[PDB]
This record gives sequence, structure tokens and C-alpha cells, in this order.
Amino acid sequence: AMGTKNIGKGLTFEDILLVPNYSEVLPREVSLETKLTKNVSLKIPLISSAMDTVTEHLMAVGMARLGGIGIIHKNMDMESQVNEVLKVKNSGGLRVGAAIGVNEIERAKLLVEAGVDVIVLDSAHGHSLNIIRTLKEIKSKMNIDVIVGNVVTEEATKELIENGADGIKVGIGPGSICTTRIVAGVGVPQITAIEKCSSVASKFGIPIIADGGIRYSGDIGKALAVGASSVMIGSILAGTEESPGEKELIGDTVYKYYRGMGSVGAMKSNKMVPEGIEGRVKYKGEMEGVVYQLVGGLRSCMGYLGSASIEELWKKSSYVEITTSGLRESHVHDVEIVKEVMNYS
Amino acid sequence: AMGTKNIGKGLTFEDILLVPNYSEVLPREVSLETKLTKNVSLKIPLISSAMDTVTEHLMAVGMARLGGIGIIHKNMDMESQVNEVLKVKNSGGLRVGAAIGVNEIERAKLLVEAGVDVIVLDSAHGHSLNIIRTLKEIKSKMNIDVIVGNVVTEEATKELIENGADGIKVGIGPGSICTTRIVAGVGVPQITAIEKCSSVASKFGIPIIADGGIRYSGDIGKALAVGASSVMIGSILAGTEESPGEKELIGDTVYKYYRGMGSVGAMKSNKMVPEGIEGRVKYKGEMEGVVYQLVGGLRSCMGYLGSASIEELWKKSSYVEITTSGLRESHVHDVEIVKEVMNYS
Amino acid sequence: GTKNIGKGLTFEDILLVPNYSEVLPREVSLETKLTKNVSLKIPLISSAMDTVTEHLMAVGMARLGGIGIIHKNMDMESQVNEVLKVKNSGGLRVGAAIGVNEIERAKLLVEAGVDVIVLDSAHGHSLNIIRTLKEIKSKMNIDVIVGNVVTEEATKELIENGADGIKVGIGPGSICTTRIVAGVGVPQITAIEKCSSVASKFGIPIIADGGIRYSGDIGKALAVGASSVMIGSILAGTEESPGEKELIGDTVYKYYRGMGSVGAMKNKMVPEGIEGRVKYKGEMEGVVYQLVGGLRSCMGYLGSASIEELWKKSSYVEITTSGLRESHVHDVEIVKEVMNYS
Amino acid sequence: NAMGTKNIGKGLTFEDILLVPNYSEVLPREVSLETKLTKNVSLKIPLISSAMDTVTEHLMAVGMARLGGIGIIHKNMDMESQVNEVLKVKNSGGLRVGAAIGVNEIERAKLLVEAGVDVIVLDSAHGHSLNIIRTLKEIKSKMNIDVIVGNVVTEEATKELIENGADGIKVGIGPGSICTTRIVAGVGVPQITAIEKCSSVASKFGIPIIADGGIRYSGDIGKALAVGASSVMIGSILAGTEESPGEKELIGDTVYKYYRGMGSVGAMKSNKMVPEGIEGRVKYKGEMEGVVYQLVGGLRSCMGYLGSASIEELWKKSSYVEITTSGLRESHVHDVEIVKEVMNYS
Ligand SMILES: COc1cc(NC(=O)Cn2ncc3c(=O)oc4ccccc4c32)ccc1Cl
Ligand SMILES: COc1cc(NC(=O)Cn2ncc3c(=O)oc4ccccc4c32)ccc1Cl
Ligand SMILES: COc1cc(NC(=O)Cn2ncc3c(=O)oc4ccccc4c32)ccc1Cl
Ligand SMILES: COc1cc(NC(=O)Cn2ncc3c(=O)oc4ccccc4c32)ccc1Cl
Ligand SMILES: O=c1[nH]cnc2c1ncn2[C@@H]1O[C@H](COP(=O)(O)O)[C@@H](O)[C@H]1O
Ligand SMILES: O=c1[nH]cnc2c1ncn2[C@@H]1O[C@H](COP(=O)(O)O)[C@@H](O)[C@H]1O
Ligand SMILES: O=c1[nH]cnc2c1ncn2[C@@H]1O[C@H](COP(=O)(O)O)[C@@H](O)[C@H]1O
Ligand SMILES: O=c1[nH]cnc2c1ncn2[C@@H]1O[C@H](COP(=O)(O)O)[C@@H](O)[C@H]1O
Repeated sequence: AMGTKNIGKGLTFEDILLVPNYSEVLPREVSLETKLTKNVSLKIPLISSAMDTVTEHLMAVGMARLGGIGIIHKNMDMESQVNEVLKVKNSGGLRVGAAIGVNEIERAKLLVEAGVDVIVLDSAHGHSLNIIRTLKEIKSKMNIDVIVGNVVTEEATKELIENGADGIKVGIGPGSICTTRIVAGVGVPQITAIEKCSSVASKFGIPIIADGGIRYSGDIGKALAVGASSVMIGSILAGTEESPGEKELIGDTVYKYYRGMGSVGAMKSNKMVPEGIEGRVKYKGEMEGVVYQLVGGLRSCMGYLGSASIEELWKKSSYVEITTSGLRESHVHDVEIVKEVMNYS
Repeated sequence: AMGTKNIGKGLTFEDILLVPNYSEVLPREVSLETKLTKNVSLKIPLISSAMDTVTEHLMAVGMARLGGIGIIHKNMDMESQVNEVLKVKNSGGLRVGAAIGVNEIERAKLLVEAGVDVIVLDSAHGHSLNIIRTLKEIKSKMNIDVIVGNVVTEEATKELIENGADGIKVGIGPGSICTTRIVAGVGVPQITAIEKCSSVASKFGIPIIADGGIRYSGDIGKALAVGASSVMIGSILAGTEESPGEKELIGDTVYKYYRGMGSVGAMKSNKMVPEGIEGRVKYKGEMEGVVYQLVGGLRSCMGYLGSASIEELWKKSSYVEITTSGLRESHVHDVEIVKEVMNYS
Repeated sequence: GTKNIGKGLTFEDILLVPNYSEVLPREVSLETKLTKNVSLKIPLISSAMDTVTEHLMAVGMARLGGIGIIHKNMDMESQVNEVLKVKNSGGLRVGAAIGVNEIERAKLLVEAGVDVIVLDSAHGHSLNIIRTLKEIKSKMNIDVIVGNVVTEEATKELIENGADGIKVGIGPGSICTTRIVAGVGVPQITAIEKCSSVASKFGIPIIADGGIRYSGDIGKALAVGASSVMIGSILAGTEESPGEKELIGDTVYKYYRGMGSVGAMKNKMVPEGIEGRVKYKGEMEGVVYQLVGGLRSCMGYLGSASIEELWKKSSYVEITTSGLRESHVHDVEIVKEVMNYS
Repeated sequence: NAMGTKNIGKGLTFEDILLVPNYSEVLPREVSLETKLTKNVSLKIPLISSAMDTVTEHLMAVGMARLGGIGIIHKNMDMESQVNEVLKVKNSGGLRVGAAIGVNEIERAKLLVEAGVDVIVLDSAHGHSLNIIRTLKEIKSKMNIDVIVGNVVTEEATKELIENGADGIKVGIGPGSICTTRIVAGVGVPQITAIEKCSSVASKFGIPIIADGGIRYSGDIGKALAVGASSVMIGSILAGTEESPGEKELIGDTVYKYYRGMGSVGAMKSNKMVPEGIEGRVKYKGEMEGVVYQLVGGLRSCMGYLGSASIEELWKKSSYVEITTSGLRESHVHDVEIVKEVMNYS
């Protein structure tokens, strides 16, 4: 009762667990440095999403000072985007990124001369002709690293690299605010997607960015273990003070807004078919604390895997599949939490 | 320990995700024409269900104008069913369909004389002696395309085609209001159902109608991608103004009544054993808006699969299986939804 | 896992596949065998449980072509009186339950004219059960149903020692906790399939006991090899059921407990069933009708005019949790009750 | 093939399996529950209370040893208060008792041994590490006492610890009620598979496996042992009891007493640190003896169904099936509303 078009089972983060290794490294000893693109390096593998409710200059500066990096979003006029990147990199000469859309060549040139360090050429569907052509023209008119996405296949990864991609960004449907997989029925579970694209990208030494889906620090580890060089994360940071967003109080708890870029209110700035929704998140206050627990989680992970660098994590990692009942085991069960903890909201 | 009567794992829409392909086509540019039966074609692949709470002249004209078609139900006397066909057909010469049950041979005859374009010969169990007979009985006395259902096996569909079926409706159990799989314990998960029937029907150039189970626009893309020529929808249109039945209000919001044809009220028109229940659905106002975003979801899908027609969708589509945790990924997770979206409610 | 011997499936796990059919549900024959010598008109048995089956319930099943097993949780003559009342009423067929080593109880029941005796146990595949089985068969002319088991080997051995019927089911009952307290059991479909592979070779009927929630489960159970099903909770809420009706909301309930529960045992005892509560569903007859209606519907879709033909022609697919939600009513809110689906 | 080359297979946990009944001549009351705690120390029952500051101190340890099991005093205190605590147990009839220590705590260990502790539990969130192996070697060279080392979940960890003098191996990473390791670090192995793998190595060497964490119900005991463990370690069940340290609180009309991970913020204080446990509460379940009685009742019942008169016969004759979520629904109570609460089944 099985069909010719079934190409296998796809796995998400909650589907797997990482297997502990013989270890002689402490979590405090772990190197977290990583390549963002082929030519840009980072000291922590974290990237804040290119979203209007997540990353502007204040988020980027915060990211860059902690060793990561932020991608200013393109939902604004061209050189107000330039002002954002001028702010960050006048500020301690920190390293920063910016996003552009299909054929937005003028926007990109400006950002480059504003000193932006990486351009993220993003799209609902990176493995597309308009994307490929937009990438070729950039690399011919501009000397700057370009991350391209989003994609989820071998074929996409390979072809984008063959045309100049300095980084490949993975993820269709995994985001907290994404409805693509429901509206269009399209996607690939984030672990399998990162796996497929790693097996090609690593051949060329091109970094993969695992975009979307990250819910707990343990997910950061899984993503990297499987072949990512960094993760892009939206909803975790959208709770912080540094995200742009309007705070609201509905009951006894305070929230601020987090919406998809393919959401109706995002596209207005109708007869539209949206693939993102508009939502809120619990306000988690200060950035530096959220990021620290994320980094804490990853160090703990790599220690369990006896891996002192991302690169050693790739060599030594393995995982087991788990069931729904395995996941139940993995979470807290049968006891009732008396104090909120930042790790585990 | 496994058993010899187990013939495999049957999959439904939530069990899979369609995988992106290289695309040179934008959702805008996609063609959606399809074949309803081998001699009748539609310009969108959508059919409204033959239900007393879904389709009548008003729904049918609305469907036809949009480029689809409506099947007027048979929960009425013969002459009034004919009246319904005349209403749709005098209104712009639009295509329209009518359902008949087994042995209902003069009903069919009248309907055809009334200029109906297709007859839908329906039964809970399409693959039975009486349906075959009724089918051969219509083709001999009438010149009209006949759709036959419902079935879910490939031998069921081969045998209906051999006796003159112009289309086959697939679906046992998947309906929103269907209890056949619980009362009788019988059915096949809709994807596996469509796959098996496609593998026979397509070699004869006979269209598969995937009937029942559609919950979101991405479901439509899945159904067509694995072989369907079109889809039949009840509950999504049941809550439109153009639906028959009247609104009633329980709380803040108003609901419009949707029931099975196998429900007791439906068969009332009580020593009965029902395979359908009686329920309510959100009133979602005008159908045009409802349908508008179904079509947009499909286009979005076909865009992701680089397919500019259903033909190419058939050639190029592949899918992965996902776990229930992969499904938790695909939906919105960890964010509270601030405002309504008709795509996703 | 070395010890992993495969995946076991329950009723919710599968769907039956439709066959070419030329038989209407109304035309289907539901005759079957209880034991190799006792046959029924409908393949239903009410559970030998003190909240389910006494004389008023047993006479109820036989009425509709089935049978009920009077429970052993009473003294001998009172059980004997229960079987006398059913026999004296229309001469209808009835059964009664006894425990291990309770041979005396047994022929009192036999002398009272019981049609079938159910030798039951938490664990039918045990030395003591085989002992009692063997004395009974030597001192009494009676069909004996033995349980509960879930393996090929248990089925084979019980039959080799004289068993006239075999009850299958360890842990599926609505009120059972065995799989939680002991960690033991086998999912009901796989269990029936295992036991039918042996039992049908010998022409010994299997009773699928417990776990039945909807009429679709009856068809599944028979389709994979059972000759009948035993039913507790569906019937515990009926009128002809013993036990008592408490009102708590604006809806009516009556109690239903496991025979391995604290109240059913009366305390340093180790409970393996619980004390519970079930919606009152009025008169039995309507419940049975809807169950038979469901099964006739099932066999219609499979083009099977009898159980023997249902055995020959049935296949199933496995479904996910997601398939299961497709299968139930989804995304529509139900206006008022239906008997089938509640 | 959407199959990843780093995928080494499916891991299973207690709720994923069911034990299959065997022919039986033995009754639950006839079954032997003796087992080996460590290579040289043995118990009347396979139960061990957890080394947690909300579960085991002398009163719990005494209570355990009474019933034929053993308690492990937690290390979340100074050195000779832990010593005094094992003194309390030993002067209560020479009962068996154990004590936990951490990496490089050789001094504490020495003081524990001098006080007559029967076993030292060398614990760590990651038993398969350089500093644990070293600590094991140093203890074994300067002292004579059985050392249990954990926690691990792999064959090679199991092998490497035995090769360096481990007398018992404790299995479990992420399974516990108050544990968030698998969410914070994304690391662990489902408990059944974990015990299996570690059993396949340890049994050859005659080294007992202690199954640590994840026990929700008595039938989980039988499963851990049937798959190869010689004992199970239990926290949350006993945390609710009377002899548990931690003082009661009432929030509902129901009493609770607190239960926290040793890797919880509060426990570690005993803000700039990263939690792999949480701080919670459990229903007060009254006196210990009833709770332990029910768990033993359950196991005896398991072993009866499996026709196994001892743990070694259980290891030989056990088998299981994988079940699905729907199988688990079948297994729990269903379609019935519970009128009287049951200690078996909370
Ligand atoms: C690039 O062409 C395509 C576009 C779509 N759909 C969209 O672009 C919808 N959309 N329209 C605008 C946006 C957006 O800003 O951000 C998104 C992020 C993720 C997913 C979608 C969007 C988005 C579907 C298929 C194809 Cl082939
Ligand atoms: C075709 O004969 C059969 C009928 C049934 N049951 C029914 O059709 C009951 N029923 N009785 C009336 C109806 C109905 O109007 O619409 C249905 C839609 C789906 C499923 C059932 C019905 C329905 C079962 C098996 C067989 Cl073989
Ligand atoms: C004595 O044989 C055994 C008995 C048990 N347990 C019991 O019989 C407890 N019990 N004690 C009385 C009963 C009972 O009436 O019905 C039951 C149904 C299922 C499970 C248990 C019972 C039950 C478990 C294993 C074995 Cl090997
Ligand atoms: C140095 O060993 C490691 C320690 C950790 N983490 C911790 O020790 C955190 N922690 N820090 C203190 C504790 C603790 O007392 O009990 C625990 C129980 C289980 C899990 C963690 C703890 C715990 C992670 C990876 C490695 Cl390799
Ligand atoms: O509107 C949307 N629809 C679908 N995906 C989106 C949308 N907006 C952002 N995304 C993706 O979701 C990611 C954030 O995922 P999150 O960290 O799980 O919330 C972004 O980096 C984008 O790749
Ligand atoms: O009462 C019934 N029982 C089972 N299926 C039904 C019944 N009435 C209609 N159907 C089927 O369900 C389809 C609509 O399902 P929906 O789109 O999921 O709500 C119809 O087109 C019929 O094929
Ligand atoms: O207390 C008990 N513990 C476990 N199983 C029981 C107990 N009492 C009765 N059973 C079984 O459960 C069956 C009924 O289950 P039900 O039809 O699903 O509610 C009975 O026929 C017995 O086989
Ligand atoms: O804070 C912690 N994080 C992770 N595991 C812990 C922590 N504290 C105790 N444990 C483990 O959890 C076990 C008890 O879990 P339980 O029996 O399921 O409640 C203990 O025996 C330890 O192995």
C-alpha cells in the first residue's frame, strides 16, 4: 500500500536524540567558532532572522558583540536599511548582514558600500531561476559574500553553489510562524533537509545555515551535529527587548509581537494568499540572557559528544530516532514545575 | 509480530509533505485546467460535494463561475432536482453536475434531458454488483459522462472503467462528518487511496476525483500531485453563504449546519445504523473568498514544484513521510495567533 | 533489541479494505461458533463481570441470538440460580464462569444445564489452568472456554488439553491496568492473529475479549480470525446490567469495575483493574442492534456473507495517528448524539 | 532513502513496549526478587532510592534497607554530615546503605568508606568522561569498596568503565521526571534501548546494570529488569513519600512536597549557570511502605506472567513487542471515568 512518489521518511528535531560520546572536553572548553560564509567567520554559530519583528540595528549590535551576527530585514526603504547597517558597523566596527529580495540589485550595491559583510539573498523558494539569475548578477557587479535560500534539496544546494553561493540557507516550512506546509503542502523536515544539503555543501566547503524551527538550545546542537555551520532563529529572540515590536499586556503576563514576513500585515508594508501568521510571544526581557542559555545548551551538548569544535562535532556525532512516547520521556513528566526556568519555558 | 492480512501502511494528507523542485514558474503563471471526466474539462480542479447542506443551484453557479463545478445532491424529488439543473444552466450556460443513487435510472434520464453535463453515480460502496449494473444501464440508454464512486482499490477502479465509467471518485472514510471507518471499520487513508486508483485510471486516461478529507489548500496540492484530476469538497464550502441550510448562533459566533448524507436527518430527508453525523461549521461568508485562497494555495504548491500544469505536477512530484512531531513542526508552534486568517483557522 | 519480536497492532491501528461485493448488509449471515459444539446467531458475548452480566443480562444476549456469561463473584447455588432463571426462561442458551481449581462449582453449573463453561484466568497459559481444564474434561461433558491468552503457544497447548474455545486478550479491557502495573500484554489485533493461526487449524473458535469500543472493532476482530467478541463497558451502561445508577451532572451514569479491582476483590492486594463509571445508555436492545448494524455494514463492504468468507476475503492497511484523526469526525462540531459514535 | 548516515536506529522507552506472557508454573507470591546491587553486594528487592536531596537521607535509606532494597545518601551537603548520615543507617541494625560522590572527591569517598558504607556511587551527568575514569582508578587504588559509576547509555562506555574497575554501571541520560538534558543539550538515548545496549556488554562480565530514571509505574520495573537491568533507581515515586526529605506544602486542597533535579538552579545553589533539571512538586503519597509494596506487587505480577522465578530466569525467558500511540491508549484505562483513586495508577 506504498507509492512510487514516496522518497523516504523525513525527520524533525523532536524526532531525534544525540548519542553521548567518550569525552575529555568540558562544556567550558568548547570552541564555538564557525564559518558564516566561505569568507566570513563567527565566534558563536547564531544568526538572528531577517524579520521586521526580530532584527534591526539594536538586535544586530547585540548579536555581533556576543560573537554572532544579525541580518537587518528588507521590509523598509533601501537606504533606511543602509542606515541600520551604518549604525551597527560604525558601532565598534562590528560585523553585520542584510537581506534582499529577487532582483533587488540596486539595494544590494548600496548595502555593500555601506560596508555590509554578508548579503542574504532570500526567497520562499531559493531553487528558482529568478534567484539563480539574481545571484549571478550580484557576483559580477559586486565583490561580497552572498547567502542564498531557502532550499531543502541536494539539487538546489549543488546548483546554487555552482553559481557562486558563499552560503546556503536551509528551511522550508519549519518556522514557528510558518504555514507553507499547510497552505501549499510543501516542505521537508528540518533534520533531513539539513542532512541532504550538507552532504553536497560540505564537498565544496560551503557553510549551511539551518533556518527556522529552533525551539530549545538542544535543537541548535542537533542542527550543527547534522551538518549546519550556524542556525538562524526568530521566535526565540522576538521575545527580547532588542527586537523591534510593540509590547502588549492581555492578562497578568506581558507579550510582544512576532509575525511572519509572508503574513498579511507584513506584506501590506487584500486578495493575498499568506504563508505566515501574525502572533505574539512571552516577553523574555534581556537578549544577552536568552543567547547565553542557548550557548550554554550547545556547550553542554558538545561536551556530551566529546567534541571540542563544530568541526569535531561533525566527525563524531550520531543520533537515534525516537517515538512520540520517547519525546514524552524526554520532556519533564509527572512532576509539576513550581519555578519558571529560562531553558525550558 | 506481523500478520499476513497486513497489506502495508496507508497514508493520509497529514502524513506527507511535497518536496520542492527546480522552478521556472510563478504561482501566477500556473495553468489549472483539468479533466473532470474524459469529455468534460474544468479550468480549476475544484468540485463542491453532492450534499443537501452543500450544493444546490446557488453553490453550483458559484462554482461554475469560478471555473469549477457543483454537483446538485439527490436529497430531493426528481423534478425539483431537474429544476435545480435548469436554474444553473439558464444562468450563463454554465456546466453543472447531478448525483443519482443506484438503480435510479429515470432520474438520470431526466437530468440528462435537462442538459446536465455529468452524472455522478454515488454509493458508499462503488465496487458492488448493483452499481456496475446501473452504470451499464445508463450508458446503454443515455449519452452522458458518468462519474462513479466511491472506491479506494485499484481493482475497483479497473472494473468501473471497463464497464464505461468516465471518472472515478475515490474516498471511503475520509470525510469531515464520516463515521464509516468507526462504525464499519472500513476505509483507506486518502493518499494511498488516490495513488492506487491513479495507477490504473491514468493508463486509461480516466480522471480521478479525490473526494473528501480536504482540510486546507495544501491538501489539494497533495491530492492532485499523487494523481487526482480534481477534488471534491464539503465542509469548507458548507460554511459559505451560498450553501443551503440556515445559520444558527450559539455564542459570539454563528455556525451553519453541515451533516452527512448518511446521517439520520439526511436519511429522514429510526431503526437505522448511520455512517454520518450532524454538525456545525463556522460561517465564513462568501464562497468566492473561500475558493480564492484554495486556488492560491494550489498555485503556490505547483509553483514550489516547478509545475505549470497538473500534467507536469504528475510527472515531477515527490513526497516524504513525516511523524506526528514533523506535523507539529509544519503547523504554527509556540506562538499565539493574534488575528484571523482564512487560510488557517 | 534482541528481545524485540515485532510491532503489535490494536484496533485503532488498522482499517479494513473494501472488496468487490454483491451482498447487502441486510443479507449477511452472522451465525458463528461459540465453541466447537455451541453455535450462536450473532457473535456477541457479554463479559463475566459483576457489573455486566447476571440473569437479566444473559437472558438479554440469548434473546438477540447471542449469549451472556454469568460471573463467578457469588456463591455456587446463587450462580446456579442465575443459570436456572435463564434456562427456565425460554430454554435460551447461557454460560457461566469458574476460576482455577473450582471444579465443584463447575458441575453444579453443568447439572443446572449450563451450555458452556468459561474457565478464566489473568493468565490462562499456566499449569494450574491446564490442570483444572483436565479434571473438568474427565468428570464432565461440557464445552469449555479457556483464557486469557495472547500467544500461539498458549493456544496450541490449551487446545491439546481439551479446550473447546479460546479467549484472547491480556490488557485491552477499558477497565484493565495489567499493561501498566505489570508491563505485560499484547495488542488485540496481533493477539487474535497469532491465536487464530493455530486455533483455526484445529477448528477451535477464538473469542476476542476486551478492548471493543465501537462496532467497527467487532468487524476488525472477526475479520482477522475471531469467531466472536466479548464485551464489557459497552453493555455496562445498559439497563439489563447489574450495578447502580448515580447522577452527578445532569447526565446519568452507572458503575463499571474490573474483576481485578479492590471493590471486586473484597487490601494488601495488588489491583490490576480499576473502579469506574460509564454513561447510562438505556435499554440494551438498541445498543446490540447498532453493533450488529455496524458489523453487517462492515461485511457488506467486504463482500462477505458469512464469517468464514470474511476470514477468507479480509485484508487491512496500517494507519498512523494522523490516519486515525482522518478516520474520526474532524473539524466539524457535533450537534447532538448518535448511538454509533459516542 | 531519506535515511541519514548518522541515524543509527530507533530508540525505545518503557511506553513503547509490552512484555509478552510465557507459559508459567510460578505464582507472583512464589517469585524470588533477590538481585545483585554490585558485583559483591546483593539485595532482597531490586529497588534503589535516588541520590537526590529531595529523596534520600537516613530515614529514606533506613526505610529502603528495611524492605530489602537500599538508599543512596545524596552528596549535596558537607563531608561528615554525609558520614553521620550513613552512621544513622548503619547503627539501625547494620542495614545496607550507599553514598554518592562526584568527580575527584577522593577524600569524601575515603571518609564514607571508613564509616562502613557498602557502596560508593560515582556520579556524573556524563559517566563516559576522562575525569570519571581517572576518579574511578584513584578510588579503586586507595580503597576497597564497590563503586557504581554512571551515567551512561552506550556499549563502549559500559565496556570502558568495567575495564577500569566499575563494580556496577548505572544507566540513564535524560529519562528522569525532573530531567531536561534532552531538551537543553539534545542528548540521550531512550531508556529501554539504553539498558539493552549496556546489558549486552555488562552481562558477560557479570557486572550489574542499574536502570536509573524514567520509572512512572510498577510495570516499568519489570520492563527494565526483563531487558537486562539488575535493579532500578527511583526518585519521583519516593519523593512523594513520608520519609522523603523536603517539607510539605499545600496549594490546592491536596498536599505536595517538593522534588527537584540535582542539576536544578536551587540544588546547584546548595544566575549565570545553565539548568539541566527543574524545580517541581509531587503529590504526597503518605508512607513509603505502601508505595514500595505496590511496586513489588507489580513486579512479582510481571514475573508471574513471564513464568520467571528469578531475575536470571526473567533475563532468559523475556520478550517484547513494540506498540504505537494507539496501543498505549489501549493499554491505559479508556472510555471509563475512575471513581476511586488507585496507588498503582495515579
Ligand atoms: C518565489 O516564488 C514562489 C513564491 C511562493 N510564495 C510566496 O512567496 C509567499 N510569500 N510572499 C511574500 C513572502 C515573504 O515575504 O516571506 C515568505 C517567507 C516564507 C514563505 C513565503 C513567503 C512569502 C510560493 C511558491 C513559489 Cl515558486
Ligand atoms: C452499498 O451498500 C452498502 C451500504 C453501506 N452503508 C451505507 O451506505 C449507509 N448509508 N445509508 C445512506 C447513506 C448516504 O446517504 O450516504 C452515505 C455516505 C457514506 C457512507 C454511507 C452512506 C449512507 C455499507 C456497506 C454496503 Cl456494501
Ligand atoms: C495467579 O496468577 C496471576 C495473577 C495475576 N493477577 C491477578 O490475577 C489479579 N487478579 N485478581 C483477581 C482478578 C480478576 O478477577 O480479573 C483479573 C483480570 C485481569 C488481570 C488480573 C485479574 C485479577 C497476575 C499474574 C499471574 Cl501469573
Ligand atoms: C563535565 O560533564 C558534563 C556536565 C554537564 N552538565 C552538568 O553537569 C549540569 N549539572 N550540573 C550540576 C548537576 C547535578 O548535580 O546533577 C545533574 C544531573 C543530570 C544532568 C546534569 C546535572 C548537573 C553536561 C555535559 C558534560 Cl560532558
Ligand atoms: O511569513 C513566513 N512564512 C513562512 N516562513 C517564514 C515567514 N517569515 C519568516 N519565515 C522563516 O521562519 C524563520 C524563523 O523561524 P523561527 O525561528 O522558528 O520562528 C525565518 O528566518 C524565515 O526563514
Ligand atoms: O454521511 C456520510 N458518511 C460518510 N461520508 C459522507 C457522508 N456524506 C457525505 N460523505 C462524503 O464526504 C465528502 C465530503 O467530506 P469533507 O470535504 O471532508 O467534509 C462528500 O463529498 C462525500 O464523499
Ligand atoms: O479487573 C480487571 N483487570 C483487567 N482486565 C479485566 C478486569 N476485569 C475484567 N477484565 C477483562 O476486560 C474485559 C472487558 O473489557 P471491555 O469490554 O473493553 O470493557 C472482560 O471480558 C475481561 O476479559
Ligand atoms: O537535575 C537533574 N537533571 C537530569 N537528571 C537528573 C537530575 N537530578 C536527578 N536526575 C536523575 O533522575 C533520576 C530520577 O528520575 P525519576 O526516577 O524519573 O524521577 C535520578 O536517579 C538521576 O539519575
